[PDB]
Amino acid sequence: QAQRQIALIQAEEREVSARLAAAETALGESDARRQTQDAALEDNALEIDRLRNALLQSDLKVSSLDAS
Amino acid sequence: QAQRQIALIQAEEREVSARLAAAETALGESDARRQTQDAALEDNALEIDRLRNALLQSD
Amino acid sequence: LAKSAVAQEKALKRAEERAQQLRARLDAMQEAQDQVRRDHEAKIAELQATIERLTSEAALAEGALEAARRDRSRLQM
Amino acid sequence: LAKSAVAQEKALKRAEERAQQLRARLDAMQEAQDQVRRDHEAKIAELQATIERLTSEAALAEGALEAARRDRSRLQM
Amino acid sequence: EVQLQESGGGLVYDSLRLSCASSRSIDGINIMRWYRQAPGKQRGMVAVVTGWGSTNYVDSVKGRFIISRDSAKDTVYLQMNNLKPEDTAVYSCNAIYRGSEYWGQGTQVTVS
Amino acid sequence: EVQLQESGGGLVYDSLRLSCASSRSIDGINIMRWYRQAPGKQRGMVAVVTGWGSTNYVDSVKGRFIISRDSAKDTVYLQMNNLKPEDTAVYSCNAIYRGSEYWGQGTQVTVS
Repeated sequence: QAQRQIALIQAEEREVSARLAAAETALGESDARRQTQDAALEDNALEIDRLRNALLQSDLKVSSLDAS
Repeated sequence: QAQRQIALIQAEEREVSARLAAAETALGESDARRQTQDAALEDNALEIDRLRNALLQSD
Repeated sequence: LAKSAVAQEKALKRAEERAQQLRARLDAMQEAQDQVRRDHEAKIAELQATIERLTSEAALAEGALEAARRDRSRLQM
Repeated sequence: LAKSAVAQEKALKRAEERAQQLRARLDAMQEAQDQVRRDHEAKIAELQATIERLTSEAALAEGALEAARRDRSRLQM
Repeated sequence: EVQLQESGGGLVYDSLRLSCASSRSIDGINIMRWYRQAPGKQRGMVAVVTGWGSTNYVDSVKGRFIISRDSAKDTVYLQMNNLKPEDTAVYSCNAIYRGSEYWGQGTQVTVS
Repeated sequence: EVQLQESGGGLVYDSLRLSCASSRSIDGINIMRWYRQAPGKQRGMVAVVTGWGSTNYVDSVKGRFIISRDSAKDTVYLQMNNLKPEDTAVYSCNAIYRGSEYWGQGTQVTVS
């Protein structure tokens, strides 16, 4: 028995470099991609606002001119 | 020496179970939210793509 | 802030299932004491009697049966 | 509604420690059984052994009180 | 109260067997033992079995008796062979429950 | 193995004690007992106690010799009171651990 607990230890160490690492390696995947989309959301918001407000900034000529 | 190898086996498995437990819950939901945040942000990503045309038609 | 408000709403609902899901195993395996060990305490008492009587039975069987027997076999005298 | 996430942030946080705290008691109760499960292995043997060579003295002691008791009938009668 | 039940009487000039069954409190058995009685004389142990089934006897039957148990059916057995006409006595199986002893009817074994 | 370095007896006519000390195993005490013997004869017990406070005596040492436990020191107390003339003998305490029995010296008590 004591040696079949010894046999487990190697296989137990095999399981951590296995699924254990697969989970760790996937952790770097999400946070890396999370920062890409997170930072973009600020930039994508930055790109939206300049032309969403310019929409209001430029359209305003549609009504004021028509008085003429 | 049987107690020696045993002493680690409950010690190691508990540390093992912890990282099986933590990583599984760490990855999962953050994965679920990331795909939604992708869906959340990419659907109104065309919102600018729709309005940039709407800006240029009248300007 | 619709998707953010809704997200926390479905977020809590799973951890409150773990609240039962982790007090489910606790309720069961805690009952593994209240009967398994408590009766296991009784068998010690049950086995305990026999060490009270083998001494009592041998109390007469060792002394009295030898206070007179070896006295009776004093034919050497 | 604007703050309603703030309240729902804490249930997303409080339920987390109820997960954290509770599993600790699950950690303890396991060795509260296993170590005892090594104690109730030695006690039976250490108690049953002190009986398994008590019948071997309840009998062999009577061997002198039966192999030599056959001699009294030769003269008593 | 608890009950016992004996069996196994017989004669030859050689084949013989004994049994002592019980109908209640089955297997609730710590140390229980076997006896023989010389006619008009006293009473003493002959063979024993216990919780772990350890083997030990009275000196008169070393190499003579083999005793074995069934936990379920509650009927312990003994091996009687190569008899000598001087072993004859009156037998009555024994058992102690909760610290109290309990005798049965009692029988005899004779060879002559 | 225990070292039951027993002592306490005497050689007089008024009030005596048989105290069998310990060396290890503070109340690792399963069945443990005492023996006496008269010269020209073999051994015999006097009083036996068991770790469950149950105490029983042989007929003779009743009313005069008293056995009691003290787990706080692991020293069985076997008081010698009302020393009658017959009480002359040679004594020795006993114990049983791991199955393998252990013994000691004991002393000579002679009161007439």
